Amino acid sequence: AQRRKEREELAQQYEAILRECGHGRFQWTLYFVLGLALMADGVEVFVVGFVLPSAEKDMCLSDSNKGMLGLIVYLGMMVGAFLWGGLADRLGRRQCLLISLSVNSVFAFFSSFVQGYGTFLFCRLLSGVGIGGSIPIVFSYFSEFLAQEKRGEHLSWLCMFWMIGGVYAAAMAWAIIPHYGWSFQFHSWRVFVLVCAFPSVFAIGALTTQPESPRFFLENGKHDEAWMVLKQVHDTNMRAKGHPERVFSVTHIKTIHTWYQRWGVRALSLGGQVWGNFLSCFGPEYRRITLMMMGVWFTMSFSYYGLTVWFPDMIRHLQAVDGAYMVYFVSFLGTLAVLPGNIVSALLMDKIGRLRMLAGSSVMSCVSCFFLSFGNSESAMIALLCLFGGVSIASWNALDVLTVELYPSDKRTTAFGFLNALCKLAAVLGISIFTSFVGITKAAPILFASAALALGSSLALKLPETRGQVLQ
Ligand SMILES: Cc1cnccc1CN1C[C@@H](c2cc(F)c(F)c(F)c2)CC1=O
Repeated sequence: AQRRKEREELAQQYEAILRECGHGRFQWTLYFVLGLALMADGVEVFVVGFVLPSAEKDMCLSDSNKGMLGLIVYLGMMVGAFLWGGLADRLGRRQCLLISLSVNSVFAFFSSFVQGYGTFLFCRLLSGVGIGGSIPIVFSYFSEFLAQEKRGEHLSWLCMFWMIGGVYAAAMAWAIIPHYGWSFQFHSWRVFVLVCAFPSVFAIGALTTQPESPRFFLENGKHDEAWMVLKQVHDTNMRAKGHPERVFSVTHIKTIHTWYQRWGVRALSLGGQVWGNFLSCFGPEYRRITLMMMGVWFTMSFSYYGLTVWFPDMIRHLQAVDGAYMVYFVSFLGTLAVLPGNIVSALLMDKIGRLRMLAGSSVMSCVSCFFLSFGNSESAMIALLCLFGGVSIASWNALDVLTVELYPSDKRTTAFGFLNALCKLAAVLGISIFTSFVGITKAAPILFASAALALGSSLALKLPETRGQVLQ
């Protein structure tokens, strides 16, 4: 009972300090810096989903190897999400984000020069492992600098960079891969892979300049470092707004108080702490919340990734009844249609609340998925896919905000990483099942996705409201 009281007091004082610091130049600079990593994650997702399964350039593997090539990377993303989310609660958000981005960059760079299918598979798997940790770390890292007044809108604006990365990867694919003349053992897919690694390098370079989260310092006994970071934030914000004469008034902050053999014992202790943090998410205080979160994350991920592999095959069926450029253009349109949903969700998140956003978006996504069964031509299918994505992204934004706000700071990245790993597993399962339903029928995939979305909405209706409360 003592620890909960002390952490509530710390949360109240931290909210007061953030109100004193204000929102301004520092927050937007960090926003762009973390948006770079989100863009890197979007680029990785596009590459894995479209060009990675040897569309035309590689063609050095069997069809079974083509299917495995993507799913193993999704499994690596799941593993990396869990690992880096767990480690971020013990080592820090900035440290683990830097390590994961470095691993992703190194192995993405390595995969460009390898001359073998096995080595390419290994490098892409480890790149996925490195990149899987971005979202859970980034969202918590940015949330730990935001006051409660407009926290939801600021968190929702962060989702634009995933779409930006998808667009960047689509344009680079469109420009590079068809130009086979750029080959010099070397081909154009290697140039594309090399170019796709630039956003991660830029993210690392920018992130080197930003400080560690002061909330992590306060939760771990490092009062002075947190005070220095908060004073830096306050000074930057006040100098930007034209009041450099103002003095940071905070004095004291509530604080929650061979070599390889030592490496081994340290690793064992760290793994034990991570496992304890994971198991504490199923305790009596959080078990019901965690179970409801698992259902909403799983059903939404299962439906989206199931439809997005079913959709291109259905277009191919329509084209039979009626080029890589069409693939690039369709992927670009599908990722571009997300923008209005992101804008509207960012503008309405704090006005109407996370719960109403999630419920309405889930209902609209289910309705649009059911409407997908009425497709009769390529153009109508493209429009319906754009509509579905635009109406569905808002549920993902609201779920990000809820996951950020539903867990305490000492387990936030662990819970987020577990949920993101569950999402990657759901993506794997949905891709496998909807590929197993390639031509057997048409009603069944649509019905399955609609039922999953309805179950997700039903579970989302039962979540608690976190709006208007200090960040626990
Ligand atoms: C931002 C984010 C937050 N949490 C977990 C994962 C992510 C990244 N996303 C976005 C999701 C998405 C939803 C849509 F409806 C679309 F139309 C679309 F193109 C993409 C799927 C994914 O991988």
